[PDB]
Amino acid sequence: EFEERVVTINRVAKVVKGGRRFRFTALVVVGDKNGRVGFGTGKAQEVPEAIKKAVEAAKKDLVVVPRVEGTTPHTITGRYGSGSVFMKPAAPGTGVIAGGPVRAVLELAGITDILSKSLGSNTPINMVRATIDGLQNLKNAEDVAKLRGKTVEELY
RNA sequence: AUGGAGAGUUUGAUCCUGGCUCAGGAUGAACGCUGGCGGCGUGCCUAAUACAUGCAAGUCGAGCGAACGGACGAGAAGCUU
Repeated sequence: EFEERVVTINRVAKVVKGGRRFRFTALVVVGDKNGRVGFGTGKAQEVPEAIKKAVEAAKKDLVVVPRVEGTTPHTITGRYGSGSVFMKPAAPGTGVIAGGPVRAVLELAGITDILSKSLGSNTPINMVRATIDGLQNLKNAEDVAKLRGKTVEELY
């Protein structure tokens, strides 16, 4: 189930010699609670198509987040442009404490044991990019030991 | 490594950069208005300004002179026994 989360409504006014438009764009985050997470937007007007074309746009790319279960396996961060996020793994019995673009990809993957020091910008585009571009750069233990050519259980 | 999200703010409309502002805590707090009872702490932060009065360091006859009062036998009676 491609779990939806909206960010905002919008209005854009292109002042010309004539008249300005009433485009109502948006941007959403679409995860699945499995470690296969996307996000999407669209220059739309319809609040359904603000979801629908963007849910279609998020289903242009669901990124593969490797999840050693129970939390996010490492103490990680994010990076895009002028913004950057941060995640520290923690206990399960906490209650998730994060924000708007830093909680979004973190809650639609079912992990719930993390931190959030959302550094960088306040523009949610490159923020939720950094929430995604950091998270896509995650790696597990078993594939890297395959990639390095050691064994999996040799790493502790 | 038990924590680390914030809210706005330069346009006709964006990104950056920037300070600024509030959301949250506390105070020997104090003030406007309010005010049940206990169980509890704290109590001139200013003038180390000036002070009436009370008033706050004494000690021991088992040191020994004194001297006083003075119980203490305490006469004859001062005969008002």
